[PDB]
Amino acid sequence: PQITLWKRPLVTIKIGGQLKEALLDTGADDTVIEEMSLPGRWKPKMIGGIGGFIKVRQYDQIIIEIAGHKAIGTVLVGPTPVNIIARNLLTQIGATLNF
Amino acid sequence: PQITLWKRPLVTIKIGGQLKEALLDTGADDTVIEEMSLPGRWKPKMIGGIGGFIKVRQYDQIIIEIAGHKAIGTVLVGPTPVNIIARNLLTQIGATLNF
Ligand SMILES: O=C1N(Cc2ccc(CO)cc2)[C@H](Cc2ccccc2)[C@H](O)[C@@H](O)[C@@H](Cc2ccccc2)N1Cc1ccc(CO)cc1
Repeated sequence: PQITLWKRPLVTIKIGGQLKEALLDTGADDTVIEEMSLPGRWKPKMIGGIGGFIKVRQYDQIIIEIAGHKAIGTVLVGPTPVNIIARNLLTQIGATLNF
Repeated sequence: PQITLWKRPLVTIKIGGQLKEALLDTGADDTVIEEMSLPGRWKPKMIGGIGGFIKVRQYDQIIIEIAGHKAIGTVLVGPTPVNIIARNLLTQIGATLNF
């Protein structure tokens, strides 16, 4: 689809079989999700935002459906008010910005 | 243009006669710019992201030229580590997400 920005660009995602709401965010590099259980090992990762840096958990090759499109890639787990789908997965489902 | 997301969508802007680099971010509500002077009245505001909250000055009716596209609206000024062009001005320039 085409998504205007008068409202937050919120979509449904499916992960570990659960439907969740998420934000499409072109300012973030790697997807970040609220605490949940994910399979396999994780690795530490530093992410910087508006207030500074934080430590989160990095999981690789996680399967996720975004607005009905299939993606597999890195998901970070850490403290956020909402799930953030970032450039890493937005590129996999062919999203681009247009103006 | 059409902006792919293989890399940070960085664009050149002009604000208060100054040229700057800024990030186009569909995930933010309000535009945030690194400390600078702007004319007019302003009110205090707190904004919060990954890493915490920061104090900003909120200026209204500020004009910004974004990659050659003029736009007007609210600009938050404060110690952000990156300039962020948010939905309040992305809508004005007609930007959409497409996939
Ligand atoms: O920290 C924010 N990151 C940081 C960030 C960086 C890296 C990752 C994963 O790689 C994820 C998130 C982005 C903007 C930004 C880019 C570069 C440097 C600093 C900031 C994001 O793109 C924006 O959506 C919100 C995401 C956010 C939303 C709420 C709570 C936590 C996370 N922010 C915070 C923000 C809040 C208000 C406004 C003004 O409305 C602007 C920014």
